[PDB]
Amino acid sequence: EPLAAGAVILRRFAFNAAEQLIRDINDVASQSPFRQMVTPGGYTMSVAMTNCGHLGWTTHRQGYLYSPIDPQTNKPWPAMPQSFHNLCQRAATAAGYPDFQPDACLINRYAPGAKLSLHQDKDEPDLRAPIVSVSLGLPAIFQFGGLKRNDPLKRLLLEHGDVVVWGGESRLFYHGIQPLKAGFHPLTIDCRYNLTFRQAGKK
Ligand SMILES: O=C(O)CCC(=O)C(=O)O
Ligand SMILES: [Mn+2]
Repeated sequence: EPLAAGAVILRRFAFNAAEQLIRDINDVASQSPFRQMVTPGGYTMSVAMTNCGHLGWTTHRQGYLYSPIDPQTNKPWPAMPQSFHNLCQRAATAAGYPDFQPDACLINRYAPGAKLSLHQDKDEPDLRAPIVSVSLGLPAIFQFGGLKRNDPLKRLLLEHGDVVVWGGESRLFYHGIQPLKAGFHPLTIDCRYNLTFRQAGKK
């Protein structure tokens, strides 16, 4: 589906790769654990996060940043799993962005009730690169708007395996996730995971 200029939803695109992706999420988290962070605004996130790849995103009360080192372990974030690399390249190509080279993958874990408030991904220096966003596990309602905070929002259920890509005209569009409804999924048990691939450094 034609989500917006430069944006698409590839439904169930990652469904066959999901089992492998979740195993790799568990491997990454065994090294750099999921943690709920606090924003510079003083807001404690309900979504727990970790990262893999060259750069990882983290935040605390004094600011946020993309760094090659996990501040909790003082060790590099785990390397990008091959399954992650392969799926991201396939999805980016299917979405019309074949030259996307991510150097960062943020892994979000949503327990029941967790949400991610409406925001823009504007922390990356090079906005020419798209965002590739993978849904795994329990279903969630994704909000996708426009360039301005008050632009009308589309509300779309994202299910296990769905992939959403945005860029170009829609690169800075506002988006978010509504509180996750509780339930059971065989592969993730009681949660929704998301993989957010980005080019966060200079290229
Ligand atoms: O979980 C999602 O589908 C969205 C994640 C997201 O927007 C982000 O991490 O910036
Ligand atoms: Mn985002």
